[PDB]
Amino acid sequence: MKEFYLTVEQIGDSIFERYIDSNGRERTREVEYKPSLFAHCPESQATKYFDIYGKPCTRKLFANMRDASQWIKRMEDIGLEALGMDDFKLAYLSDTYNYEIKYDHTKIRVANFDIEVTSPDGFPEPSQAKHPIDAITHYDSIDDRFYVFDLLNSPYGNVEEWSIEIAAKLQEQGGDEVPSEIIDKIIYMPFDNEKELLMEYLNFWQQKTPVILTGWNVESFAIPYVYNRIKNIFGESTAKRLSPHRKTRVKVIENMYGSREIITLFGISVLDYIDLYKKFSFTNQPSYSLDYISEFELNVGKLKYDGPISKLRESNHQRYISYNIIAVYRVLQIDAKRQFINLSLDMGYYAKIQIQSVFSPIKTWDAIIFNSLKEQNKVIPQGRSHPVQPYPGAFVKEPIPNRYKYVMSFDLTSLYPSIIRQVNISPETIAGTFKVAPLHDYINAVAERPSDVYSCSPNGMMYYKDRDGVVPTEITKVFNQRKEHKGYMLAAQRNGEIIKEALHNPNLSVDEPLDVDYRFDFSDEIKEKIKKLSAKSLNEMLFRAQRTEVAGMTAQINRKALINGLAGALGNVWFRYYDLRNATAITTFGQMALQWIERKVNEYLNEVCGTEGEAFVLYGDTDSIYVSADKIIDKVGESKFRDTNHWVDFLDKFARERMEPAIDRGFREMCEYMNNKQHLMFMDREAIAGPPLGSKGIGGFWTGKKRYALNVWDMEGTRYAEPKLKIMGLETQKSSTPKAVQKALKECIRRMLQEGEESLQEYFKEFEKEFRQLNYISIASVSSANNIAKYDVGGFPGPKCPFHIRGILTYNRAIKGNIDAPQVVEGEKVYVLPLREGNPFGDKCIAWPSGTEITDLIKDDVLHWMDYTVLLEKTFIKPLEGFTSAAKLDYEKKASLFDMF
DNA sequence: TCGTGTAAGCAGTCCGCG
DNA sequence: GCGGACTGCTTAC
Ligand SMILES: Nc1ccn([C@H]2C[C@H](O)[C@@H](COP(=O)(O)OP(=O)(O)OP(=O)(O)O)O2)c(=O)n1
Ligand SMILES: [Ca+2]
Ligand SMILES: [Ca+2]
Ligand SMILES: [Ca+2]
Ligand SMILES: [Ca+2]
Ligand SMILES: [Ca+2]
Ligand SMILES: [Ca+2]
Repeated sequence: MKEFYLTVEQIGDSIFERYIDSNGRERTREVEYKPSLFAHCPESQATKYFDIYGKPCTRKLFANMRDASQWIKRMEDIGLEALGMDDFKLAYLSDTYNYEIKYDHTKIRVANFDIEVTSPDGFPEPSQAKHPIDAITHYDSIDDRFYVFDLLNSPYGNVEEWSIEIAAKLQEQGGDEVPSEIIDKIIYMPFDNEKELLMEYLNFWQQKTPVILTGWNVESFAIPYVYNRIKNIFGESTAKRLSPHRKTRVKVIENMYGSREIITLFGISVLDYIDLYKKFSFTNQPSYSLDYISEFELNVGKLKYDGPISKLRESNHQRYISYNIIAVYRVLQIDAKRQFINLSLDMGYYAKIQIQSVFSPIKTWDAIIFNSLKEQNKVIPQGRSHPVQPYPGAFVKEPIPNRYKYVMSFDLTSLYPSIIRQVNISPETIAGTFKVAPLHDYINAVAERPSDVYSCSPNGMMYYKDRDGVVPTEITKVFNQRKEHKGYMLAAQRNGEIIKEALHNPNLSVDEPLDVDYRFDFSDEIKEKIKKLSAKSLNEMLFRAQRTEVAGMTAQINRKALINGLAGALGNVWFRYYDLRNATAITTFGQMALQWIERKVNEYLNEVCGTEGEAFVLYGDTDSIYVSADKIIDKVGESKFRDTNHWVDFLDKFARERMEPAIDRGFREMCEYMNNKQHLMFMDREAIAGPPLGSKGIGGFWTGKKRYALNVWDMEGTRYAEPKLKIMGLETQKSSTPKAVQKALKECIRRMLQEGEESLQEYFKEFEKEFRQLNYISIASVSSANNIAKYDVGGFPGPKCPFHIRGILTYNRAIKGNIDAPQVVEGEKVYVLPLREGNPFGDKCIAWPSGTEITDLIKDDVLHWMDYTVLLEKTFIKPLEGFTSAAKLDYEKKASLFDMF
């Protein structure tokens, strides 16, 4: 097999590399890598190296990496560009793996771990590590085993061995319900003392050294705690055994309001799963506790125990250990679903970066572009300092707030990357500038043609057309990968709807789910077999189809994120190819494209309808248009349709056969006008929306920019078994909105769109009447909490104190003195509840850590003093009044003349 | 919230608005 | 009360 790296580090003048050799064995080597860098040279000097602008360069080979680094400094001192890859380990990887890396995940040691630390005096700070580590569960992907290290003797209590037999039993048998499928995979090791536990853990770590290290909050808690605890007990040298090269450093992570420390373990790639989740999941969660996320992702119940976690070991060590094991497994289960580790390996090896660098689109693209240019013996420019400057982005049309009955939407495929490719936008393809007219003049095609030679953006920039720039070439490669995976995702989605339809008529039989590839549209044969399957088999197939869809979603949306990240990186001062001319060339072209096609679509539909100046495009944002289809439906007449699916079919055909060709004609003209390299503005139908045929539903409504709701029957070729609400921006979509209020607002919207005014009024009256019964957590608001200290004046709110911060200050006074009480953590999320006038907390609201029950110290009083009236008005009535006033309907029945009977 | 970008919505504070 | 200037937070793209 072809070799591939696992990890790479620079340590002084050495590259330390862990890799899989040609025989599939893990090896480590130290290489005295001599880096090369470049300087511009005279044109008369014969060379094969050229910078991206075609200027000749001389290669400078250094005796060692420190010499190269010193030379860069002196070049700055002199005032001359020092060209080439200054991150020498990226250059090392490029030299050592000069081919497309094919990796074998089965050879990569992925470790998932979690620790427990009993602490009587509050949160055990990892930088202090003053409390014993009393449990470690460490899962190893190569062994496929859970290694459990259990401390039986501690200053906080001596306990008996954990019982695998009790662990396996149902919670209803007094067990812990450790999943049967991992029972045989547990290797349990009890310890008489913590020193023995940690010494054995390090020996184990040396034998089975993680390449990828993950878990939940491992970078911020588990790793620093273990490192510092071992340091405290044994000294620095022993703690450094966590690194295969015995090198670690404290890294200070800075943000806007403070800093925290992590431990860099040289020769390990730490991919904390909470951070993978935040980057790759495209969710914004009210809480990021593992309990909360596992419930959300896997629909598993809360890991239930009595009393505080600080007393759990002494009271129920059995459960303590089982829950530690289950915590490790839950991360594996989330990864089995989301496949973020797989994604990270894919992206990291593709770019030829340290795997942990996948968190950085700038580092990722720097490597991709460097490797690409190096293939042509081209030399990358030096990174420069730039002041942060604001620049313009997308256009968003102001919609007229209203109900909109029939709506068809259209959207440009991968807009910003498509613009980059169409226009040929790259650092080295800049050809010059032209004199810009106001954007309106290009939109309406009255401005002079920018260039008869070069490819243009309406920001004034011109680009070469003779050859593709490196940015277009590389972005195209990732776009093509993205497209493949999006294909699999949509197939799995369509396949899911086939199964949902079949579930209306399940067969009374005993059978098995079909062995199929859900990434491909079901054949006629498969569809026929599905129609004969039992509910049990169908439901298993639906689960599998949905899991396939999720895997496709992970693969495609994050490749989309990477390519859109390149467009954004052009506007980040730390990117090697930072250039606001290029960043604005993209965004300004986007503004033109949207408004150009709005005009073309309006012109086309006015022609087909025989009207003048009527606005068919009701809304657009960045690269999408929403088209009112009322007049198209009305031209055949609602009475002529057999059912909802009939008019959906009709609009689908109208969009594909009439509107899309008109749109493509419109964009081809725009391409010619801007003299672009290649026509890549591909705008296809997205949504078909409307009320159910014969209903009083309103179909859709807009309240403002980025705030709308649609009842969708077909989305990108997926014909739903049941209509799906597409709600954007409204409170149903916001993590700050209480959970039960999201639910209620969604049902209000469903009724508005599908059933009409009377249905909405019936539901509102009931919710208003019953909502006080809802669990307090379900009706609490949520907010991130920054700058708590700034607004804290002797425990009380200072000037301009935000509402949620005031709630935290109230909480802090109420728990003052109690060392065990859960503390609000700066930068994390809180639940927030309003308090009634005259409450014992002395203020109008209280806040506590999100994803948790409020401490029993104050729970009863919070419940007693909760202001239900304010809660309802603020979170429910106010947003609903917004929806209904926009939609021109009433959530309460108005008086009429009939009331007199 | 260490980690690519801008546009733009709503909650809430402070305080004007005769 | 509502609305502007401002901060804070959270979406859509
Ligand atoms: N997180 C995001 C989302 C969007 N955009 C920009 C780049 C996109 O190209 C454009 C339009 O956003 P879309 O959500 O419609 O995404 P794309 O057009 O890129 O992809 P798709 O093919 O799925 O429509 O907005 C961005 O910079 N960052
Ligand atoms: Ca725990
Ligand atoms: Ca798009
Ligand atoms: Ca599309
Ligand atoms: Ca059937
Ligand atoms: Ca879009
Ligand atoms: Ca206001």
